[PDB]
Amino acid sequence: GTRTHGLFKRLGIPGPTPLPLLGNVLSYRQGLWKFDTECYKKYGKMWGTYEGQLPVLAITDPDVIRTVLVKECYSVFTNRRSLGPVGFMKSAISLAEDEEWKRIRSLLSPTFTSGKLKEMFPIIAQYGDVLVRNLRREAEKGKPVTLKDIFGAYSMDVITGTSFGVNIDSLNNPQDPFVESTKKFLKFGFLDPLFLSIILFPFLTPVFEALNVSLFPKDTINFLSKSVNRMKKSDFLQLMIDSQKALSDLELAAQSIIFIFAGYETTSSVLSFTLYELATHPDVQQKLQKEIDAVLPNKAPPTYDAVVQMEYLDMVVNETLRLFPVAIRLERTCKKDVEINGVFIPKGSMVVIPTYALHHDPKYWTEPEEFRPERFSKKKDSIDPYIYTPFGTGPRNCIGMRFALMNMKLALIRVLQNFSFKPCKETQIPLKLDTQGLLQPEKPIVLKVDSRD
Ligand code: HEM
Repeated sequence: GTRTHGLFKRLGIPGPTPLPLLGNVLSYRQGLWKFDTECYKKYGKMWGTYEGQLPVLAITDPDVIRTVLVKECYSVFTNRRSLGPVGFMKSAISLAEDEEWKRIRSLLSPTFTSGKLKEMFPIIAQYGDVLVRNLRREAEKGKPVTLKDIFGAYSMDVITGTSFGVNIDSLNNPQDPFVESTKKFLKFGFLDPLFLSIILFPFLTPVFEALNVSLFPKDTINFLSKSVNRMKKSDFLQLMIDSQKALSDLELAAQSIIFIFAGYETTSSVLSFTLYELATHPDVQQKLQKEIDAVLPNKAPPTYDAVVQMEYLDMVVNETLRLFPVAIRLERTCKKDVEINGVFIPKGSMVVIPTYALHHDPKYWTEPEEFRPERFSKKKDSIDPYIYTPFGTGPRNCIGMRFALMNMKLALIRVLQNFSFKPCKETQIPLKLDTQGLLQPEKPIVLKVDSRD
């Protein structure tokens, strides 16, 4: 297993020497965020690695990133990582490819406009009541609060409510079938010999597909797919039903499932990261509460234009996503041979935009390890959209981005209206990141939560 391991050597592209069969995969064990940053430091603008035999080209030049993510998205860099064994979930928008992706993305676009988001605002804001009640019971407990329990439950509640209109109280119904099924999405493929064998030996994917082996939790997929069909007999779901070029009843089920998959852990982790930064920066937290109280005096309920016009809240969310871009990197496959900034790259190679590394780059951000929301003041020069990519850029960016920001802002408004967050002896400071999957802390974020009354 070395046939491709001379590619970058031959092209002159720097990078860490791969091992036979494994490639550079052993360097993932410290975390992809750490590997990308150390490679950037060591090799510069562009470096090559191998996932088994698969060549991987990382690029950090904003102009080359623009060509990959926008200019040649339809012609060359249309799809992400080559598809693992996923069964009918291949129809999910995030896993679909080429013409099928273009159609599905186009059918779902009316669902994610800013106009539809303004309509669904009351359906989203209503989950703030449960959130505050849950956190109150934990705050009035006089003990540190494990944030991920509170905000994981909120993240699940909102994405499921906006999906199906079912108001589950995740935190208070641990044995609800929706709750237990969805939690299987956490730690997606952690140390699983199946995921690793797929990465090293991508030719095994059609074998596992033929055996009904899926990277997803089968029992979760089946429950959610069957749950979708029974409700159609009797919302994101309602928008897709009305749109029925057709969106088949299996394609529609794939979207319902993938929205929950994409929005659940991401929103939860970012929320918890945000409150860590506010607990460790009281002055930021107090400035934000000052702005919230000036817009919504006497804990007034949030409205749409009030959320959109909170500048410092927007800066705080953006600075949190700079420090903690939970997807770590963007990935595209060369569906044919392509020249990328003078480099001839073979068909099937992967191109990586190392979001985390570029977000912590001292060449673009002064004091890059510091939490400074003022970076995102609209008075300052615009932020290069190819350096700052927590949601990606171009035709294949995060379709739920607007919704995810709105959800997180509504959560942060309601808890900060009622509570203050400070560290305790059990708080890990500095926070250390995990080494697997989406960005999350090595130890669960715990904080002291005090009510403002
Ligand atoms: C803070 C929370 C979230 C973060 C950080 C996030 C981040 C991302 C990122 C980085 C991508 C990859 C885009 C690219 O490759 O350029 C992505 C894709 C996607 N996200 Fe999100 N996302 C979040 C919440 C959501 C939510 C709530 C939804 C669903 C409503 C969602 C649905 C998707 C979908 C469907 C894609 C695939 C897009 C496609 O291939 O057409 N995300 N997200």
